[PDB]
Amino acid sequence: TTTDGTKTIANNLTSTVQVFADTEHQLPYILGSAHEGCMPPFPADVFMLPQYGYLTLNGPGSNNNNLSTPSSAFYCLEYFPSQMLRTGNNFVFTYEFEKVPFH
Amino acid sequence: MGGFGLKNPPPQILIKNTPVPADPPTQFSSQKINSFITQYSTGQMTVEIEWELRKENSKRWNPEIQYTANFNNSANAQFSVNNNGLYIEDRTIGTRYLTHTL
Repeated sequence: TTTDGTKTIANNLTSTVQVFADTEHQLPYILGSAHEGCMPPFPADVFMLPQYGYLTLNGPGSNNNNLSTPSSAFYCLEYFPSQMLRTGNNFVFTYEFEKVPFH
Repeated sequence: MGGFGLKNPPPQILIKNTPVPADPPTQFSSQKINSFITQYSTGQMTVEIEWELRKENSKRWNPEIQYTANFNNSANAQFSVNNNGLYIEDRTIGTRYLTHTL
């Protein structure tokens, strides 16, 4: 809350966040592209989560190749069945890699 | 050219009219029989193939391109006979319309 030019941070006990994992890889997959925003090397650092975004087919307008194409996909992430979490409850899942050769 | 490469493809099927000779001479002759009875055959065939196919689960919000018939009123309906009775394919159709993430 900002009154005049000063900020006052309070704590809302009843607010939620909502989280899900995409197991079937139905969204555009932006990992493996070597972006920033990972866990820091050193355990005592505190970091800010990056924003999610993707980009899709573009097309040849007159002077513009930025024009969308009939096949450009629009994904709404609320059309996924996420999980809503207040302060008390927690989130977990497990995963198993398929066989790959040793490095 | 596109297709399914197979190590053991469907077997070729081969057919022939069994030769029927014409009237032989009365005196024996050891040469091959030159003349036969002219004949041909006809019938019906059938082919029944079981195809396996992959379901489509995609969460993209907006609609997709799909194959639709042309929107003009035409003298001849598409993929259909003409006045003279001749069947006509109006254009090729590929299988790639629905999208998928890369």
